[PDB]
Amino acid sequence: GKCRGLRTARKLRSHRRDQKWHDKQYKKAHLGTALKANPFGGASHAKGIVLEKVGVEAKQPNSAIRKCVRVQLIKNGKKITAFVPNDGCLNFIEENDEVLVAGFGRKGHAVGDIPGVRFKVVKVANVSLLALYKGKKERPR
Amino acid sequence: PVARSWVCRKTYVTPRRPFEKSRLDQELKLIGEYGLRNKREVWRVKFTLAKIRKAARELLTLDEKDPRRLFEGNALLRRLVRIGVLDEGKMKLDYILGLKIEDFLERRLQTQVFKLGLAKSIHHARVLIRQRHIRVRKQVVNIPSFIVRLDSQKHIDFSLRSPYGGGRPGRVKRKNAKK
Amino acid sequence: HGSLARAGKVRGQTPKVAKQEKKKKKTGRAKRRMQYNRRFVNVVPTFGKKKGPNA
Amino acid sequence: TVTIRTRKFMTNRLLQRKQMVIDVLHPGKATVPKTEIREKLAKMYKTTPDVIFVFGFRTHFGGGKTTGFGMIYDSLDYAKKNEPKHRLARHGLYEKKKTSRKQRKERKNRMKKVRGTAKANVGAG
RNA sequence: CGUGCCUACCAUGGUGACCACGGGUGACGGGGAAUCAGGGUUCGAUUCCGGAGAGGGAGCCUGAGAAACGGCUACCACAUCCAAGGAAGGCAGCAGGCGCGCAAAUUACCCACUCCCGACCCGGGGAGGUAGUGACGAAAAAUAACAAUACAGGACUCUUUCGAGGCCCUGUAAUUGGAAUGAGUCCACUUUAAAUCCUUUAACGAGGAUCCAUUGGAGGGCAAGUCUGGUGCCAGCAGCCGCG
Ligand SMILES: [Mg+2]
Ligand SMILES: [Mg+2]
Ligand SMILES: [Mg+2]
Ligand SMILES: [Mg+2]
Ligand SMILES: [Mg+2]
Ligand SMILES: [Mg+2]
Ligand SMILES: [Mg+2]
Ligand SMILES: [Mg+2]
Ligand SMILES: [Mg+2]
Ligand SMILES: [Mg+2]
Ligand SMILES: [Mg+2]
Ligand SMILES: [Mg+2]
Repeated sequence: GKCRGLRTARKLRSHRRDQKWHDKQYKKAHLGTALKANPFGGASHAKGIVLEKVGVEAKQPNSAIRKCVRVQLIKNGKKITAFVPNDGCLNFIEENDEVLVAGFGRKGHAVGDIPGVRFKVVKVANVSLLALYKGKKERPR
Repeated sequence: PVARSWVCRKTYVTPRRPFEKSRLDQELKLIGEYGLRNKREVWRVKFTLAKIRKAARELLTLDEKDPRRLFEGNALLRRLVRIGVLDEGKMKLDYILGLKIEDFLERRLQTQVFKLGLAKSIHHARVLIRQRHIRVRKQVVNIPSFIVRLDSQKHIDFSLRSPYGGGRPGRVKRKNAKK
Repeated sequence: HGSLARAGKVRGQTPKVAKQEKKKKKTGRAKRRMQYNRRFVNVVPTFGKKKGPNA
Repeated sequence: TVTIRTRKFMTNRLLQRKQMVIDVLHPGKATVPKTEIREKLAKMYKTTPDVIFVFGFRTHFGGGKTTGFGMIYDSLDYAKKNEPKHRLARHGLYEKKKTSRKQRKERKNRMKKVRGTAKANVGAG
């Protein structure tokens, strides 16, 4: 079914170069919509300042009220629904604080419990959330 | 701009599967048998043995009368004899591939100390080779990861030291306590 | 939602326990010595049908 | 106590000098300083001690040999001429007396701004 | 200097489905780097070669070599001192400052080494070298160890041994040493243009108040608890299945 002659390498590179676009990973890696569509400008982390604190509902088999921080960016200016990771930290994240955000496990999908949140809170005003969830490095007053 | 040095070798192999029960048991009994600190210095010996195996298979790929094969094979046999893994008997290139991991660990410093005395419990021989008490030759040896070459293999002395060399490094504390 | 301020409930209602004085932990070469001597010298009387590494 | 020997030896009769590599053996105390090795090498060469220079000293990690480079000369005028001023500074034959930063560059600037009699007035004083 | 590089005339030509022409590149081109059957895939701004540029872009003197910018002239956008008539500027150099961003070093010393410029053995060089921050990353590696006495939890040689232990792992907050050596406290060396750091040596320098090893996990993948007490689809955990 293939083409296997000694002068067919142009036909091969043309056919594979056409069929290589049908993979999701190649087109999301080499098409500009993964720069001009997502936030971060194609980055891993970005600062942001809190707009509001919204509780979202979880999925159907898991009944939980997840806590989320609507983040106004500094670089791009988009509105990002983040996620407060740990048990407390809602009392530690106040209104209009500098918040560093990241991903969960994948840029494309989200966590199977939270419906529409791709992003996760890392820092609270240049002091990280792991210290605030532990006992050291309390916030400035 | 600057021109000093830019080179980087990683004598360090992390295996693909991180958690294998039989392999972790083998590595733990290997460390407990040959007196080591962590598994990165097991992986050093694994990487050196694997590099020797890759070079040996690259030599065995070529034809028998090839000059590069003859030169590099004779040099590799000479280097393995000067290390002390092989003998002066079988000089076959597949006899290089017929080697295990424990041969270089036997040809380390403190295992040759265990074979030729003054070791006294390898876990104490770690301290005996960290502190200046076991000295292969006039150039002082301090580092545990040291390959004992077969050319001398016996010059294990120590001079100007605590048990035989002399001096009062810390027995002056006990003598001032008794005085 | 109205119940948004249910935060830190478990860490506010969980009773604290004082961490008691634990001895120092031997590390590195000593830790590998005790890991070898925990499961490679005096375990083979207990036969390998049943396993008891933690209980 | 100590033992001073040579390893490599060269002779440059163009400059009337003899170069050598010096190993000093130590089964005992610490690294012997600049003065005593120079005095013992002057005694072994059987001339005046104010002519032999030496530089560099290593240590082979506990006793052993210490390695350096020794310059044995025969003429003190050739010693003052051929040796650089930084190796005259070990005995204090050359002194600069102003080892300060930006003095040369600020004199260049004050001679770059004004020109002539005012330049000779400000830049020299 | 050969050239449609330019000019006058004449002919209508030249390229292309073997991708011409036009667009985008978060495209400087390579030697190379990462990735371990082989074939491949992705980067390469970056120390070496070559090219381009000195906010954009045009013109030019000198000079063999420049359309140079730590050279000049004019325009646009900035921007300094004015006593308001005029002057003076280009850190994508070395430090450093502002902004930007998740993101990156000190207004240090020296021409001592390497070479480079100049009339010259003699001057100079933020080119460079040394030092400071530095867990980008790489190499070696103690972290409390070890050989001793004894209660033995007792596996093992073998004799009714309810043990003779010249083999033994281990809890020993039980004792004794090399009182080791290492980190730090620091004389004198040494290195160095002057120092610092590597190493050497003099005196100090451990017995759980030690001189303190953390980072994640313990349902399967994936190593490890059907331990205890609260929380009771709430908090939450979990990258996937799932638990509450
Ligand atoms: Mg996912
Ligand atoms: Mg570009
Ligand atoms: Mg590879
Ligand atoms: Mg390949
Ligand atoms: Mg060209
Ligand atoms: Mg240019
Ligand atoms: Mg220039
Ligand atoms: Mg400039
Ligand atoms: Mg600029
Ligand atoms: Mg956890
Ligand atoms: Mg398991
Ligand atoms: Mg996780």
